[PDB]
Amino acid sequence: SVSTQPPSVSVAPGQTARITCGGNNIGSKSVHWYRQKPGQAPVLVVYDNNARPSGIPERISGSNFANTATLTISRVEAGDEADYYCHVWDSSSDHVVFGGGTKLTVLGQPKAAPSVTLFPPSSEELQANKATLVCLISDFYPGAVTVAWKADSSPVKAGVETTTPSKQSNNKYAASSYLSLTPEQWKSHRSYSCQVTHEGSTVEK
Amino acid sequence: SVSTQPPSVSVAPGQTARITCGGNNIGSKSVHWYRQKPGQAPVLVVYDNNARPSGIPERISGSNFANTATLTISRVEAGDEADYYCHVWDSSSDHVVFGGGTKLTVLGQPKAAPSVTLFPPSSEELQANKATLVCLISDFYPGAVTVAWKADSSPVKAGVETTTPSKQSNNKYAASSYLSLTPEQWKSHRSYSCQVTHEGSTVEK
Amino acid sequence: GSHSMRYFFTSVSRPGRGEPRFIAVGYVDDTQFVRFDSDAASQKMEPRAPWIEQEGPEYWDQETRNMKAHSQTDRANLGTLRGYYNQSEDGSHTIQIMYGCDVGPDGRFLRGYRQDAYDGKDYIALNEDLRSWTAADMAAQITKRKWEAVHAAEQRRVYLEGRCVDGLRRYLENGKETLQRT
Amino acid sequence: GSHSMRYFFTSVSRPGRGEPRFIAVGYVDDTQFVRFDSDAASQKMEPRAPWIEQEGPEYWDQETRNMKAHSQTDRANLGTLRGYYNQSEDGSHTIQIMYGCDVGPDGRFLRGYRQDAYDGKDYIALNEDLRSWTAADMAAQITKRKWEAVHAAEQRRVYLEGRCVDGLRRYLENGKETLQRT
Amino acid sequence: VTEHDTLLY
Amino acid sequence: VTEHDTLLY
Amino acid sequence: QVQLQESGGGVVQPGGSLRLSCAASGFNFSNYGMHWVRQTPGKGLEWVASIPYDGSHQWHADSVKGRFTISRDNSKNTLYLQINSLRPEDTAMYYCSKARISYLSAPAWWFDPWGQGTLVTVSSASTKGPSVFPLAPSSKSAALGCLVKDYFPEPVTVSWNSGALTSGVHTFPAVLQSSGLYSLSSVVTVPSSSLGTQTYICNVNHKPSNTKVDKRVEPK
Amino acid sequence: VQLQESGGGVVQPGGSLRLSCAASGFNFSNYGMHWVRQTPGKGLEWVASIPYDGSHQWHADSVKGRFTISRDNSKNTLYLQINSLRPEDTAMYYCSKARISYLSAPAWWFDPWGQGTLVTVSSASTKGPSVFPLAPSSGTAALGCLVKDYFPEPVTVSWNSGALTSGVHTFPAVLQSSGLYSLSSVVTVPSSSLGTQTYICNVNHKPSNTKVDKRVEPK
Amino acid sequence: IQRTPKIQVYSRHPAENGKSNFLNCYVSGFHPSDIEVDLLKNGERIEKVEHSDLSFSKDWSFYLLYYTEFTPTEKDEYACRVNHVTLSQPKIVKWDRDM
Repeated sequence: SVSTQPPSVSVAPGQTARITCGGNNIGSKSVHWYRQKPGQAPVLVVYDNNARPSGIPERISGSNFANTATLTISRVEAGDEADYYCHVWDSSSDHVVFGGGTKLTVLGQPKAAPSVTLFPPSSEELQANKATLVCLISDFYPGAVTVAWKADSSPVKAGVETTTPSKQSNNKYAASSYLSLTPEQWKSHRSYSCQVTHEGSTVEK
Repeated sequence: SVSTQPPSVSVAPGQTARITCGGNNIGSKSVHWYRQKPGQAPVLVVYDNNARPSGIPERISGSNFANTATLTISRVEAGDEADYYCHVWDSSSDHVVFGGGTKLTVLGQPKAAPSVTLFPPSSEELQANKATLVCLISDFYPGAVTVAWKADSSPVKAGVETTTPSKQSNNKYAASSYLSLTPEQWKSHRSYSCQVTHEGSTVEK
Repeated sequence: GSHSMRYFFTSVSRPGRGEPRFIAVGYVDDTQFVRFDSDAASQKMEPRAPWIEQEGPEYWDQETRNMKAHSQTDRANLGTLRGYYNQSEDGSHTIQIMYGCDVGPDGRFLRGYRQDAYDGKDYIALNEDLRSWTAADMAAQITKRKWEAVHAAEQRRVYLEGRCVDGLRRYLENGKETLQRT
Repeated sequence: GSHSMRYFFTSVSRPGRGEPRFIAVGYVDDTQFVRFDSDAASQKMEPRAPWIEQEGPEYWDQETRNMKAHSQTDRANLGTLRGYYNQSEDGSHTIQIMYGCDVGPDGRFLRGYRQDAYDGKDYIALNEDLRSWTAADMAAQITKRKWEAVHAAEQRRVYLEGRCVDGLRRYLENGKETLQRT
Repeated sequence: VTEHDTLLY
Repeated sequence: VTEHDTLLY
Repeated sequence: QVQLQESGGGVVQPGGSLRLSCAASGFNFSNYGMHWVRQTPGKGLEWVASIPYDGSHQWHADSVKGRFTISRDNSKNTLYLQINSLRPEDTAMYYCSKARISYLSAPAWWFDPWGQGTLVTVSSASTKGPSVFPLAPSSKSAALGCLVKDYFPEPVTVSWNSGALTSGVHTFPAVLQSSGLYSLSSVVTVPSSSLGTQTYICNVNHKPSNTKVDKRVEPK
Repeated sequence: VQLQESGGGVVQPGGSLRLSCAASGFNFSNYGMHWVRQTPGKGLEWVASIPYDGSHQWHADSVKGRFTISRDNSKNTLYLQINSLRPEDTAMYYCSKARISYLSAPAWWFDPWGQGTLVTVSSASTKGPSVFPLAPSSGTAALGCLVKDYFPEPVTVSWNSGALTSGVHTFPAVLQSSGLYSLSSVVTVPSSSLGTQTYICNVNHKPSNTKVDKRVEPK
Repeated sequence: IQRTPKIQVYSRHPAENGKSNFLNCYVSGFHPSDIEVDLLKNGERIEKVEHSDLSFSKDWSFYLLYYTEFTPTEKDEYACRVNHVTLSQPKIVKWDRDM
């Protein structure tokens, strides 16, 4: 019942993109694909492994064998930027199983690592019996980042909120991540660190 | 009578490319621009600094001020790969002055440094009273390389021949550079070196 | 009004010949577009309309195997029906299959079809429901109850509403000039 | 260098006869060690070398059923192929099977084999990669897609690398004098 | 588009 | 060792 | 011309009950199965429930079982999804889609087409003023801004020096903290030099609570 | 507007050559016409030009005295006369139409450009190629053949009579200053192919009816 | 069971002497599929003839169309011969200018 997709795929215009949908014995299931652009409903682009709907151009092709389904978009256009979900039916679960989704980015800009600016909890907020760490992430492309918090080389789970990236004026993406602490926990540890990952590489503060 | 262009410019697809045409008081001359793809004739793409002909798309814009004319291609396509020559008329020279040409590269591959294999003159050729150093350059992108020969940390001028790069099987580029020497000169110095530079970095053998 | 697509299969056993002869003829409305002749030197599904050969090798390689295998099946089906009817190998018999789908005025799905006939007489058929089979004679009941065992009512229903309607939809726009004339 | 083990089956249909005749001949290298003849009075796999009959009753009763049933299959197979080729029961046809495995100088696995032939003509055969089947004619393709559905590519591959390599290894050690002579 | 697979009687 | 089971055509 | 139209969604409070409806047109609705698939904003698709062409059975995903109940009215060509005991987790967009193949005894084959959907968001809602704290700049040869905590509803608007500063300004999206209250920050970069010379006042405006806050940011 | 060059080809140094550009699709009698050549692998280069009437004749310094450009207003053809051909004149010769009319001097941009004609001079005669083995480095090892001083183009290189293609890489030929071409062609293989496999490049130059099989070996 | 072929012989376009037309023989409603059809330029078998591919109608009865390029005159009379299992002797239907 677990089908896993890459988080995002970046491709140059006119090249050939490739989105995977891995799963145990997915080759024996009927895989379908939906493309969801921001603000719209999903659209079927490939059904039963390789078949294409009426309106879909032949550039987009399907695949499914052994344990790896593959969505292939040849000659990628700008209109191919969206999230892509695969669709199976787990017979032995009574659950229709979507993949995690893949944000396919057809870059018009080059690829830029993120600018991380970290703010400590303000003195005013500490005297309000709260503490909130503001980690600011800006000027990255494509728009897919992941934030990890380190309190003395140890991960931080709760108290973390993070926005979904959104387009700036210059069409790069940006998002924010907050870490709510108690003023004692901010004083308990000696330093806090914000880890932002973008295109495999990680930026910290 | 000297108007100078960069040798090659590589740009990501969909970005904004920019080719410069520097010259002493080129801002007061009327600059034109021509694009030449392999096997075809030159084509007017920008005339009188910035104006476009009928068929040319508006993405391509011109510029010329002070001491630098500039051709700008907004939203770069894959089909913009060609050589670009600027055009002035030297009033005080009776010579129309073309630039060296700029190979605008819209990369479909990533950028890979070339593989350099240097061969000494074979013993069989030595007994033919000839000596030819074969410097082999292959698997680079974009297709722009320069070859320099060093005979014991000293440059070598004549006797050098070098091919124009051409597309390989895998559509990377490749070229070869030969240094014809006499069998005596090959024995006179203790070491010879082939310097190939590609995209700012230099590799040797 | 509406549209349609039909594939017409015919497998005739040449007695004393190891493999029977096979002819497949595809029509969109009333304009043929594909051909697969067994005795042809091609061994490949040939185009027959001006708008179908723009479908690249993914299509000709597809359509060949799908009725190369459809011809193989009928090779064992003529031999299986030869055992159902207590008939001999000197006889020369025919198998005829017709399956297709009807789209509506708005690209919809309206009706599906699949009918089989052994020697011109009705054998097994598909009901409109696409969920029921009707066996004309007795030998079609050992094939009717054999097909409900593998849920063949569905896997034909999925081809009819899936690749058939999107094949017919794709052809009506690929040769939009040819197929809406008068 | 290398070694080998090969099993050789031959089934000929005696027309106007209840059941066909069967001859099974097993070899280690090129030194025969077992035989099962249908016309033999044994109805049991008989030894043919001096080193194979030290395998007790669990082996001879096993090998009997495994090719008693191999005869079972080929008897029902002659009737299947008789329906595939539009052929009559007056005809007498032959089926020949050879499957085996190759060990190396160090007990390794080198190559597996299985080939089927109906009337001396190649029928279906197992490639190098024990995953794909090769069908000589058409009638071997309705047997090809019937076998790819049940993963017969695997269950033949599992005998080759499972019991075959461990059978050949044990026999080359049982008759070390007989099987390494020159 | 012809059918992916077919059924035997 | 002969094969455990066999397949019919 | 298959058309699907969701409705009935909106903003509710936890514990309440909600009924979503999907109006269908462009096919014999009585012959096809229907599905509900929801999507939490910024996340993947998640299957909710599905119902065959007749309403015989009722398939539930485990994440919404017992609390949700799906039904259909074939005489009205309308699909319904009933949500009981709303929780913050039921906050998601709810798509309704029409199984391609007919008479499906189980929701196994692909879903074509999908409706645009309706949005269900639950919270302990009440209007609240935003707390504004100065995000002081670093002491290095630098950026500064404002932290606008725990307001509701959206949105706040931030300006600098009553709009006299636009260069270097960048406002970030608001998080929905676990309390149900939004939180926004907004910074402006300037020359490390000249911090002393210039005044820096972010002007947060939360019209929903009729709050205006002018907070000056300064180092140390 | 169409411009069509012709008259180029293969000439020998010292000779004289006449290029011609046929014009149609514009008032040829009212426009300036130009010749612009391009050395292979190099940039564009202006040769000579002539105003609408033929009054004057503008010459670049590299072809002055040797070249003379003319026009025939009655025949709608532009001519370029080459005297004392040299190897430096080896280039493609484009003809182009001054945009503006009645230009008394060739100052403004010229479009459109004809496809051009090719002028190449050499001490031409067919020659067999000398093949020398490029021995492997004493990981991965590389080796190949050096095909020196053949004429004309082309040579074709195969390895083991075509039985090896993987790792094989043939490079373009240089035109050395003598007028003879020179090509190398290599094949990389692991640093174990040298003690177990043979390696014979088979160069074939049909113009001289020469076939060479040279075995490559270390040291 | 068997059905005997109907034969219709006609030209592709209304025939006019000296202009290239096409001679059609359309056999339909027959069973089984084996049929032999020839076109005749004055009793001789016209060689450059192709046929359609075997399709069938509602009653499973097959139909084929054999056609040939021909330039009709007034003296040339063309015909179509169709032999079948249901036909003891080959039927011949000659091409009429007004049928």
